[PDB]
Amino acid sequence: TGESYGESVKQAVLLNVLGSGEEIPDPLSPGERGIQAKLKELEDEQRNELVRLKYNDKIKEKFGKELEEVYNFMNIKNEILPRFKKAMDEEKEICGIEDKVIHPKVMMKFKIPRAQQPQIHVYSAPWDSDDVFFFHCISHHHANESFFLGFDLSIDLVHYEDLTAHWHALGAAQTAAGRTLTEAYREFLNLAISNAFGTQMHTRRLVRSKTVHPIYLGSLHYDISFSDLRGNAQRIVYDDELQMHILRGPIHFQRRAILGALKFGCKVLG
Amino acid sequence: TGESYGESVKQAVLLNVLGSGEEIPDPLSPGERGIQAKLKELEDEQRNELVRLKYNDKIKEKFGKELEEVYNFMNIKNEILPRFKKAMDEEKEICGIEDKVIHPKVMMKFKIPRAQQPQIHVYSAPWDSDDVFFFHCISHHHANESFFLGFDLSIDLVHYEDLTAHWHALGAAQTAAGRTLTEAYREFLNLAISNAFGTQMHTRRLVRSKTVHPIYLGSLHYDISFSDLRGNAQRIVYDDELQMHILRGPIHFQRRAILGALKFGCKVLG
Amino acid sequence: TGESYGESVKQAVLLNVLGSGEEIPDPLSPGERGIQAKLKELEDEQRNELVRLKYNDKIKEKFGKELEEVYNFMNIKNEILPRFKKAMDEEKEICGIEDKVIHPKVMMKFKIPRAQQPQIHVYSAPWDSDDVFFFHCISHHHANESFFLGFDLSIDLVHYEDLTAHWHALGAAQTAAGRTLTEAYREFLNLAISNAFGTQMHTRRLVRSKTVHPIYLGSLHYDISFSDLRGNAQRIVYDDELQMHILRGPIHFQRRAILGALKFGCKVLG
Repeated sequence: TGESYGESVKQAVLLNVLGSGEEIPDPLSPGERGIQAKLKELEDEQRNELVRLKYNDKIKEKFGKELEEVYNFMNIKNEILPRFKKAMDEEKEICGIEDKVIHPKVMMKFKIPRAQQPQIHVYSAPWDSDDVFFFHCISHHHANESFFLGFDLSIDLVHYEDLTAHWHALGAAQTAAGRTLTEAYREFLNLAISNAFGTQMHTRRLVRSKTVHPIYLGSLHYDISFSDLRGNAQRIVYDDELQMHILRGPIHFQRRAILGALKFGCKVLG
Repeated sequence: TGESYGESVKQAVLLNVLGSGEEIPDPLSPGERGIQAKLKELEDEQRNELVRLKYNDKIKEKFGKELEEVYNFMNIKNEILPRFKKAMDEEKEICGIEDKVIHPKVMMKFKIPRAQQPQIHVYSAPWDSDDVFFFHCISHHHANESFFLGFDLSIDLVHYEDLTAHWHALGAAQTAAGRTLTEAYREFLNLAISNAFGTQMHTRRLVRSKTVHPIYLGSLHYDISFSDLRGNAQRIVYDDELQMHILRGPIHFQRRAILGALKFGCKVLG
Repeated sequence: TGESYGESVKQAVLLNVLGSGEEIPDPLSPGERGIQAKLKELEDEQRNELVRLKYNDKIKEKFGKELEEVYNFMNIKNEILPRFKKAMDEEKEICGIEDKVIHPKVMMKFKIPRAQQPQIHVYSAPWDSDDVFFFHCISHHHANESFFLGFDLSIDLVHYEDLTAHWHALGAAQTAAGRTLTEAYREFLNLAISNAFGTQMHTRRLVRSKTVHPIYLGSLHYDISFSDLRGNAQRIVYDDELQMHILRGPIHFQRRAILGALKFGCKVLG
């Protein structure tokens, strides 16, 4: 095998990125996301309780030692009183766990602040949803920019279209002229139908799905600049090597890796 | 894309019902059921450990307070009595650490206790198993009422049949007459074959599965009166508005939505 | 209810084996492996933390009891001796929280150490990945023994081939004659292409799959003798009812059953 080292290193890195229990959930399935978010919450609060209780167990042992020293010294005073003072100091030190270390709340807004995080909406066609779907990503603090990123993993089709509304004058009236989600979606379906690897039932299902609305499946807001998301999308569309890596394998891994690439970019490989 | 109120809000509510990792496992996959059951076990045991942690924290704080008062007032009868009262209260609080609370678990079993909750058996065809499956639902406290609910998901096919048996006279003998599961399954398969939207290879697998007994994939016991289960089984095959949400989407989403709709009737959406 | 009760018992045993959410992950999707690993880690952590909670709460209870007894007496040796006993028990239990004995070596492996276990690499064909996939099992302490086991569950074929390299003499020179993994893969694909039960588009995908290297999905490992893995693989190939039980059902459950039966020859079936 002539390509079992240079691209195998990147395959190992990609596998490491995909393989986790609280990161990169499946986009088209609320169940996987609900499992992963709860695993995150459980591990987080279990770690919090274990560290808090370890320090409080230290102080409970100190208090027990102080009481035992008092009992063993009564039957002289400073041998127990300084232990009690140290116990008071360490109890005060350990009891402050309300907002001691929550740095990931305010320091994580270095890239984007809260309520400005980009909105990714996940849609899918209603008759071949496992294979064909798309994301509609909306920007904030411009309120007029968005984009559409569509996938058909049955045939390995990737499509990207911006959706920005510009002021236009039709006659002596005005309008917000820019490609709309519905016509971009129908354009994607039309581009998918006239393709040489059509199953002869895949195309019929695409045509049937053309006349009806797509199926909503949720939204995923992440801490990353919208322009960075646009850069990652354009990177996914054109890079042949990224398409070779993230667009091969089991369909579940396909969608997981595609979400990972959209979230991170080219940093997932190497 | 463009739907003002109805379909959008119904799909939203359905997503919130399906956005939890506790309820509505995928019936086809016992691995997901095991994952969800273990997650439930971890949740319950950690809330028990949390209440024990709180009570242990209070008793440790009381002991440390007594020690600190002794240390800072050594160089107390009203304090000795209050310390005993606090210790007795904390011992009473920690006495119920037996976790013997079954009333909240049985609070929904006011009229539907165990061994009376209807059982549901999940079955699947051997060949196109991901798309075609069915439920055999058996009731208790009657031992005569049962039904069959079969979904072929790829073709959008739903079948409901009533397997209630009753006494019958056959010549000078008697029997328990009524529709039975085997012929119900065979008739459902026959109806599935004759749909016009086949695949000329799906039909081959389907008829090949017609000569093999179905595959048992587990049983489920839920806190629902069998009258409600029958009502939901009729509603899922009747209400096309319900089906347009439950029966449309990715397959893994679809089976969970079907189970949820059968469980809560029309409460999954709206 | 079907044909036999022994068959139903075997199926129930298999479903109980796969019922657990902590064992036998899906060999193709690393996300399931990550979720299962985090579940197992959380369960063991909660066991250890529950032990620690019991220890600390009982120690605090004993300390409070001794303090209350001393306070009541002040208003003999029983209070002094029990406090020393509690201190000794607490010290013994806290100092036993290392678990660094050589028993930990057998507490996880218990059969064979590191650099002595076989590793099973998982690959899948690039295009119809969720159906066709193979295991490359390479052992240790021989460095010249290995085997190949491939599955195509769309047309239901399983193939096995050893890749052992024996010393061979050709001319007046020597070579290490065995089987090339690429030859094994390509022969398997040639076997799959010429099956009469063809989809006429699956074959158009297999022929394309021939001329591209497969994707490396990971390398799992279980502490089992390599000869045992060979015997279990040849059991998967050359057994009838094992194939009828493992290779029929939903794809996810099928693959989980395949991995479980590779781990466990017939003990998985019961």
